Amino acid sequence: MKLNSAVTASRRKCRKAYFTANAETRAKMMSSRLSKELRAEHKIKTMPIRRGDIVEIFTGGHKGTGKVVEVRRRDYKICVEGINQKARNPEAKPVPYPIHPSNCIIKELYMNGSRYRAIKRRQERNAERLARI
Amino acid sequence: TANKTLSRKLRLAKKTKTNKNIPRWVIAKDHLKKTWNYKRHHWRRSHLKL
Amino acid sequence: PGLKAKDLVGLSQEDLQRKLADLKRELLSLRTMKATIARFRVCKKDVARVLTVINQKARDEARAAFEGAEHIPKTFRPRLTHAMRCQLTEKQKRLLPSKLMKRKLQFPKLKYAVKV
Amino acid sequence: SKGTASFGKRHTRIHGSCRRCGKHSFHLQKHECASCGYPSAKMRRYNWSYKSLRRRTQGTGSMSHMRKVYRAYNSGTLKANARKYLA
Amino acid sequence: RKIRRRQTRLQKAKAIFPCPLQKLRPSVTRCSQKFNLTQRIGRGFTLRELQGVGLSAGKARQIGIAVDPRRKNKSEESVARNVARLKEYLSKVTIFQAIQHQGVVMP
RNA sequence: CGGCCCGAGGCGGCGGGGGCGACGGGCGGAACUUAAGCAUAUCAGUACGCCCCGGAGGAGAAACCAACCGGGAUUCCCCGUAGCGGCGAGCGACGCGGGAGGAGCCCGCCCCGAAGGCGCGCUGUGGGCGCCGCGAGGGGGCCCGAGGGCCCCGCCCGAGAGGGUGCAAGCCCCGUACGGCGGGCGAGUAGCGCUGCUUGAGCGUGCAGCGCG
RNA sequence: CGCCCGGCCGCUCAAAAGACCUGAACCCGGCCGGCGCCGGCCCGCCGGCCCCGUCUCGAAACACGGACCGAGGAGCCA
RNA sequence: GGCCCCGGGGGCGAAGGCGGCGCGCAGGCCCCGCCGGACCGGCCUCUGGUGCAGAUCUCGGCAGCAGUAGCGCUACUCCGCGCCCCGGAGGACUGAGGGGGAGACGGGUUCCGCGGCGCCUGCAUCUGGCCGCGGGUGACUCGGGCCUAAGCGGCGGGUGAAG
RNA sequence: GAACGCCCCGCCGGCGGAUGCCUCGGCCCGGGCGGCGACGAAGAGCGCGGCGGAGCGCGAGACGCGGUGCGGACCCGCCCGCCCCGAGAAGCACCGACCCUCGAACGCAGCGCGCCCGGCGCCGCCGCCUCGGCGCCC
Ligand SMILES: [K+]
Ligand SMILES: [K+]
Ligand SMILES: [K+]
Ligand SMILES: [K+]
Ligand SMILES: [K+]
Ligand SMILES: [K+]
Ligand SMILES: [K+]
Ligand SMILES: [K+]
Ligand SMILES: [K+]
Ligand SMILES: [K+]
Ligand SMILES: [K+]
Ligand SMILES: [K+]
Ligand SMILES: [K+]
Ligand SMILES: [K+]
Ligand SMILES: [K+]
Ligand SMILES: [K+]
Ligand SMILES: [K+]
Ligand SMILES: [K+]
Ligand SMILES: [K+]
Ligand SMILES: [K+]
Ligand SMILES: [K+]
Ligand SMILES: [K+]
Ligand SMILES: [K+]
Ligand SMILES: [K+]
Ligand SMILES: [K+]
Ligand SMILES: [K+]
Ligand SMILES: [K+]
Ligand SMILES: [K+]
Ligand SMILES: [K+]
Ligand SMILES: [K+]
Ligand SMILES: [Mg+2]
Ligand SMILES: [Mg+2]
Ligand SMILES: [Mg+2]
Ligand SMILES: [Mg+2]
Ligand SMILES: [Mg+2]
Ligand SMILES: [Mg+2]
Ligand SMILES: [Mg+2]
Ligand SMILES: [Mg+2]
Ligand SMILES: [Mg+2]
Ligand SMILES: [Mg+2]
Ligand SMILES: [Mg+2]
Ligand SMILES: [Mg+2]
Ligand SMILES: [Mg+2]
Ligand SMILES: [Mg+2]
Ligand SMILES: [Mg+2]
Ligand SMILES: [Mg+2]
Ligand SMILES: [Mg+2]
Ligand SMILES: [Mg+2]
Ligand SMILES: [Mg+2]
Ligand SMILES: [Mg+2]
Ligand SMILES: [Mg+2]
Ligand SMILES: [Mg+2]
Ligand SMILES: [Mg+2]
Ligand SMILES: [Mg+2]
Ligand SMILES: [Mg+2]
Repeated sequence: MKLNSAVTASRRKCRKAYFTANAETRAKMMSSRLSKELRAEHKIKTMPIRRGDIVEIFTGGHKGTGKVVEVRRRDYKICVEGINQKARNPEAKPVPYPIHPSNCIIKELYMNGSRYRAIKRRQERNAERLARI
Repeated sequence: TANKTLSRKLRLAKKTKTNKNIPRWVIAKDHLKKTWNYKRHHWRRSHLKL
Repeated sequence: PGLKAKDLVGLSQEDLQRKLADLKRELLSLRTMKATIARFRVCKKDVARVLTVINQKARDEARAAFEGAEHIPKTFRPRLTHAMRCQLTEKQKRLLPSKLMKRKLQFPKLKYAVKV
Repeated sequence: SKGTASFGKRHTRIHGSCRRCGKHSFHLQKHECASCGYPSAKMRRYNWSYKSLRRRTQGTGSMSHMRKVYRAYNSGTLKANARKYLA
Repeated sequence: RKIRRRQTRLQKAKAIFPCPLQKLRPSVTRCSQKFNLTQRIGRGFTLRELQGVGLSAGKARQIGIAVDPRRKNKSEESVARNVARLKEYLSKVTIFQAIQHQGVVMP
C-alpha cells in the first residue's frame, strides 16, 4: 500500500505519464536486466538499453541474440541485428521486427567514460542503503 | 481596387502567401493522414474582409 | 560547429567589430547562392554568438561607469515587480512613536510556565 | 424591388480594420470601433455577454511578460530579491 | 477545516514554548435573571482586582493575565472571588524541560 | 530699491493612468413574476451600468447592551420571534447562552518654543514546504501467431498503490514501503421644522436637501 | 511472382483486419422456394376480425397527430 | 459493499450480432450452431440521470414517387486523325446609348507561360476564371501626401452620482 | 401463361453506422497559491525553419544566443551533425541578454509629415532658475 500523497494512483494520470514523458524519463523506462555473469561483476541489477549492446531475447516469437542497431524511443522499442520481418523476395532488404527492451536480457555492455562512472555512482548509493539496512 | 492603401495591401498579401497545401515531406515526417489544409480559401467563394 | 562564445571572450572591440563585418557579408554571399547549404545554418548563429558578446562586454563596462552614482539608469536597477518598488521598507514599517517605543522597553517579553 | 434588386446597390465599406483589436469593426464614418471601443482609453466589456468576454481576454494571447514573472516568483529567485531590497 | 485549525495552534504553541496558548481570564456572573447563580469566563481583570494583589496593568500583562480597564465591579463579592483567583495563579507560575499547559487555564 | 503676499513660464528627481466571467468596498437601479384581476405591497435594497482597492477586504477598542447576586472593542459559527403588512399575499431583526480567535493605542485642545526631518517652519517643526537518490524477490513442463493461460514445485514482503510489456504478472521493466539535504476632552456641528428615499423599527430604523441652530 | 489489356491469380499476416474493430435496422441486387392476424386440421380450405393514440354523452369516421428505421426523450432533488 | 471449500466463468474463445429448441400466465429467462476477438457474472445488502409507438418530438440514415418533372438573348455546317478546343473555307449575329475599346467602386491573384483532367465546368471536353509548378505591377512631370467645402475634433474651463 | 409485386425455404452480395468493448477528455469535491503595468502590461498586427501551410514557440541576435549546474547517445522524412575518461545528441532547472509596428501608448498623424540638430506628450508633489501685479509696505 502506498503512503505518499504527492504520488498519483489514478489510472488516467498514470497512463498520461507513460505517454508524453520527456526524453530522460523514457530512457530510464527502457531498461533491462543484466545477466548473472554481469550481475556478479558490476553488482547492479538493471541497466538502460543502448545502441551497441548484445541481448538475449526470450518470451517472444522472435527469440535470438544480436547487437542493438537502433532505438525507437517514441515506440519504446529497439531494433536488433538479425531479428527481421520474414521477407518476400530472396534478394530484398531486411526489415527489423522491433523488440520491447523488457523482453531482453543484456549479455555484454557498451562502455565509455560516462557508462563506467554512472555504474560507480550507482554502486556507492546502493552501499549507503546496505549500510542503513 | 487599383487604388489601395499600403496597410490593406500588406494584409491581403499575407492571405495570398499562406494559402498553400501541406508539403509532402511534412506528411512523411509528422506521420499524417489528414492531408488537406482546411484554412485554405478560394477567391470565388470567399469573403476576406480585409 | 563554428565560433565558440568562449573564444571571443578576451578579444578587443575592434577584433569583434571586424569579425562581425565578415559574417554579415558572408550571409549575403550564401543567400545569393541559395537563390541562384549546411554552412548557411552555422553562419546565422555565428552572427548571434558575436553580437551576444559585443553586448555583454558593453553592459559590464557601463554598469561600472555608474557603480557609485546616486541616480542609475533604469536598465541597471534591481529586478523587482511594479508593486515591490512601491512598498515601504521593513524598517519604515516597524517605526514607532517616541512615547510608544519607550513603553515597549519597559515591560519586555518573558518566558514562563503555568502548572495544573 | 426591396429585395434582390436592392442588394445590387451595395458597393461601400461600412467598417474597416481596427488598429487595436484587429477586427473588421472600425466604423469608417464615425471613427469608432464597435468591438473594443477604440479610440476610448478603456476596453469595451459587458457582463451581459460572457461569451464575448471569453473570446478576447487575458490568456487568449501569448502572456509573454506575465508568464516569466510568475515562474520567477513561484520557483526562481524573485522572493529573495525583495528581501535584499526591502531592508 | 478541523485539521487546519489544529495545525495552526500546534505551530503557535512551539513558537511560545513554554507559555500556554491562553491568558488567565476572570470569573464573572452570567447576565440575566435566568442565568445568575452560575459563572463563566470573562474578558479581563479590573484595576481594583489588580490593586488587591499588587500588580500594575503593564506588569500583569507581562506574565499572562488579561486586563480589561473598561469593566467595573458591581459588588464586593465580585472582587473577593477574583482576587482569590489572581492570588492562586501567581503561586503556580514560574518565570525564567518545562511543561506547557493545555486548554483554558483554571477552568 | 528691496521685503512679504498672490500668481506665471521653464528645468531636475520621483509618483499616477491601463488589464481580470471569483471573493471585497462605494454609487445609480429595473421589469418579468406573486397577490389566482390590479394601483400600496412582492420580486429585490436582485439583474445590469459606472467607479475603487487587496491578498484578503470591510469592520473595530462603546456618546454599547442591559435591568441581573449583570456583562464589556471588531469579525465568523451554532441556537430562536418581537414586529411590519390592501393586518391580504407575503416579509422579518436582536440581546442573553455555547464555541473559533483574541491586543491594544493615537492626534487636537493644554505646557515648553526651534531643542526639529533646518533653501522648510513661529499662520508652530520637535519634546511632554521544496530539492536529491538507492530500491528485494521464478523456475520446469504442455500449448499458442504471441504465455501475463494450464499443470507442478518455490522465493520476497516496512514493498500485494498502481502503470508498461505480443493474452489475467508481488518475483520481465518502471514504480511502491524503509531516508538524506536545504531548514482639559472636536460648531454651520448635534438637534429641531418641512419634504424625498430607506428599515422589522411601529406619532420615525438609517440617510439626505433646504430653513433654523 | 505471373497472365491478359483496370481485371484475374495469388503474396504479407493468426486473420485482411486492405482503409480499415465489431458491423444491427429501415431499404435494395443475384440464385432457390412459395402466393395480413386468430382458431381447427399439415396446409389451402372453412369460420371469426374496421386504424391505433387522444379529447369526448358518443370515433372506423368526411375530428386531430402519425412514410419508414435506429439512438436520445418527460414526477428527480432541497 | 460481500460471498462464490485448495478459492467464481474466460484465446481449449468474454461481451455483442444472426438463426434455432426449451422453461414461465406474463414481464422475461436459459441452452445450442455460426459469427466475433477481450472481458463477464448468479445469490444477499446498498444506490439511481433505471424500461417508449406516438409529443406538426430532436439528431442521423433513408424508400416509393422515378429513369419521372425538368435542361430570354435568330445559327451553325464541311474538311483537317477532329471535341462545344485549334486551323482553313463558307453562312450568320451583336449593330458606335455595341455581346466594341477603357476607367471609378467592389473583388484579391481571378493576370502570364508551361503541364493536366481527380473536383468543378447541371450534356461532353483534349476547353477553362478549375488543379499542379514557375513567374509578373519600375514615375521630378499621372494620381495619393498639400488646400479648403458641407462637416468633425480640440480649447484655461463648465456641468453631471459617474461614464 | 410469363413478368411485375409480395412472403421467406434457404445460400450469398450491397447501402448505412446502431450495439458491445475501449479512452492522453469532461464534470464534482478538497488543498495550495494569490505572483501584471510608462523598467511599456493584457491584447492585436506583421515577420522568422535547409527543404515549411496550420497550431505551439520565438523577435532582424527571430522554429532561437550566452552562463552555471545536471544528464549521457541520439537527432520522427531526406540530409546534416555528434561519437573517444569528456571530446558531448535528446532532455531538465535556475540566471543574464536580444526584444520590429500598433495598443494606457508619449513630437503631430496612421503609414503620410514637422521643429530642432542631444532631442521634442499630459497631470501631480517637492526643490530650483527667470519673472508679473495702480495686493500690503518701504
Ligand atoms: K491593381
Ligand atoms: K470574393
Ligand atoms: K427585387
Ligand atoms: K462604432
Ligand atoms: K432598484
Ligand atoms: K416587477
Ligand atoms: K399588471
Ligand atoms: K404587478
Ligand atoms: K402593504
Ligand atoms: K413594492
Ligand atoms: K389579497
Ligand atoms: K480562546
Ligand atoms: K516483458
Ligand atoms: K457654527
Ligand atoms: K444639519
Ligand atoms: K420596510
Ligand atoms: K404600525
Ligand atoms: K427651507
Ligand atoms: K385530442
Ligand atoms: K380540445
Ligand atoms: K361533448
Ligand atoms: K378511435
Ligand atoms: K363521419
Ligand atoms: K377513411
Ligand atoms: K373528437
Ligand atoms: K379540421
Ligand atoms: K387522422
Ligand atoms: K416525381
Ligand atoms: K492545358
Ligand atoms: K456633481
Ligand atoms: Mg506588479
Ligand atoms: Mg424594408
Ligand atoms: Mg454613411
Ligand atoms: Mg516636470
Ligand atoms: Mg423568475
Ligand atoms: Mg397577478
Ligand atoms: Mg395567474
Ligand atoms: Mg396581467
Ligand atoms: Mg426587504
Ligand atoms: Mg484593512
Ligand atoms: Mg421598504
Ligand atoms: Mg469493418
Ligand atoms: Mg378541453
Ligand atoms: Mg385541436
Ligand atoms: Mg399527417
Ligand atoms: Mg430509444
Ligand atoms: Mg448514473
Ligand atoms: Mg430519464
Ligand atoms: Mg421511436
Ligand atoms: Mg444585324
Ligand atoms: Mg488565364
Ligand atoms: Mg458536365
Ligand atoms: Mg501635377
Ligand atoms: Mg507556421
Ligand atoms: Mg508611438
